Amino acid sequence: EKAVLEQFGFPLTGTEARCYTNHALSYDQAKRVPRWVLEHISKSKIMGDADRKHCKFKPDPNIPPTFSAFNEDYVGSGWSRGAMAPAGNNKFSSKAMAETFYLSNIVPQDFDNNSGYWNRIEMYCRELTERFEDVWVVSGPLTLPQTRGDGKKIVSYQVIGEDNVAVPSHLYKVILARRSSVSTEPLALGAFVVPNEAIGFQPQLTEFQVSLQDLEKLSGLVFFPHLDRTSDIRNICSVDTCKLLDFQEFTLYLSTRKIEGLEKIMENLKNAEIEPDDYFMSRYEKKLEE
Amino acid sequence: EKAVLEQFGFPLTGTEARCYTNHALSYDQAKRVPRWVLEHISKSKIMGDADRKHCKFKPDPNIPPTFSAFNEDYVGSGWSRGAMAPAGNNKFSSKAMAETFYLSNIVPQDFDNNSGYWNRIEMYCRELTERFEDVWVVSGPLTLPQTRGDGKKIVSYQVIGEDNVAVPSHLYKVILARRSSVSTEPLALGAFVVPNEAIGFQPQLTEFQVSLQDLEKLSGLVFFPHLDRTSDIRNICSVDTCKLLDFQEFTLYLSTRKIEGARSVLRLEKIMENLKNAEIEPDDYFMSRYEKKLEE
DNA sequence: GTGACATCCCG
DNA sequence: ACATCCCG
Ligand SMILES: [Mg+2]
Ligand SMILES: [Mg+2]
Repeated sequence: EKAVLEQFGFPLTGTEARCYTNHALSYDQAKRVPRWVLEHISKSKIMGDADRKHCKFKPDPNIPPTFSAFNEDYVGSGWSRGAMAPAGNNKFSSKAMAETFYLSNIVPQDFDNNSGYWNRIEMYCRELTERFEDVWVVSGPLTLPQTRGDGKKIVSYQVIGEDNVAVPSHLYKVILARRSSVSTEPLALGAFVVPNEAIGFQPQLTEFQVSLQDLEKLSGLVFFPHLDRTSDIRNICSVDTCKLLDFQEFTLYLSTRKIEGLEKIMENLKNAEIEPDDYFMSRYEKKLEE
Repeated sequence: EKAVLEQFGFPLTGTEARCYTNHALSYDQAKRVPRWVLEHISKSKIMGDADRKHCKFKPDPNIPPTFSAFNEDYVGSGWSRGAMAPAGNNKFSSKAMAETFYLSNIVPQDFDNNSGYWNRIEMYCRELTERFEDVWVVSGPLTLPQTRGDGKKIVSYQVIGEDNVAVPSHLYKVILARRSSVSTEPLALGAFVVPNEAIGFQPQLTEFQVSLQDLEKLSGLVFFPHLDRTSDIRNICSVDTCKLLDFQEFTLYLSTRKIEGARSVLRLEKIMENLKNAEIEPDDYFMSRYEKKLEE
């Protein structure tokens, strides 16, 4: 019965997973963006001598150029290029970091968001490695509806470039953290949904928190399926802080990262009512005397 | 490496092929609709004892109810439950028809478009069976962008129901036909995208025709991968008519049908009043079903 | 909640 | 566009 139906094959969705040195993903050929991107983080992965300024954005060679995004779509569009698996999670491997610049990892993102609030969540994930031995993170874009005047719910999103790359309304991140491979403690988990726009330091990460069941219904995905849900799972914002770097800390940490790449860093640093920490002063003198 | 990544598995998109008796589809768990639906038509298949009335729409059992559409999402939505694998194409099997009524084969479709223009395409699909041995149809939904005045391109589609089933702006349909298992005539292929609006009889099917490559880029799909593009493939609107039923033929057909259904003299007496009020010439075939029903 | 089975309407 | 420079 089916040999006749399947004579000329079935339409190909391009849905199959694609693993890389340190991240996997499913690609949406219609939207020219990922559907989901999964990564693993540890204290050792965020340490290394891999440099982001050395990488470059470019289409995933493993993606058929037909349904591939291109830098020509992003540049000048008013939207930035936001990796769903940060380069900063692949300090250990310059290769893994390079694969996170394949445009199959990137979506159109608000500049202030990509560098601001969203960035600070990526930071909060790498922080979880100081308290957890293993941290799994799934990220992806979303195009959610908006009820308006007539009460009709309308999904409305922009598409940029000659290839009409979908610009998402919100971004999501599902953080799964395990204390250790030998601990009896339950797993920490929390879903979050951020709007693709500038967000200040006033809103807390907990405000953008959603339930996993809801994020699955909206994204149409089932996250971490092997994970037993009747088993004991805990809220990551209850076990942990769900605390992002406030303006002071956040501005302090950036300066810590800039000195490695001089006299202007300190000048703008103090102007913003910041007291250079000893951890920053130490790194300052070392780089100052080099 | 992967061992560490996959430790709890990857997220499930639910896009794996789902084969049924006489059709296959890839479901969209987010949009609550199929991405593509692949059916096969033949002379024998459009002929059988299968009757629509016996069937009803219902959520597809194979789909997780979390990502399933429901009749409650459609009823009162202002939209109809339009099937992508038609029931009229599965009249030979009592089960293959019933499976088309799974909401995984359905999209929210304009009432007029579904029983009007879209219908004539599905009729013309079943009409290709006369001129062709085998026919392969791949129909599905679309949410195409629209350019504003300032230059932004925007995808703006509607969502309905508690479960938020997406309402496509357009529907597409790829036709692929073979003359006979015996013959050798190169295959006939055509691709068409139809707005989800009410369409008159004024437009003809060649107007809504787009390239397969174009349809593939817009949909994000590659249709019939095995089919060699280098091979001799024929524009089905050159080897065949690509002719739908005009108003007269179409109005004649429905009138012919509504007779047996009608259960009074007024209705039957009005059916013909519509043809002569619409300037249609009743044919002898209809004069029989009319005069026979008149006796009764 | 849906299988079957009646009833009715429209394009 | 491509090299050199600057944003959050
Ligand atoms: Mg980024
Ligand atoms: Mg229909």
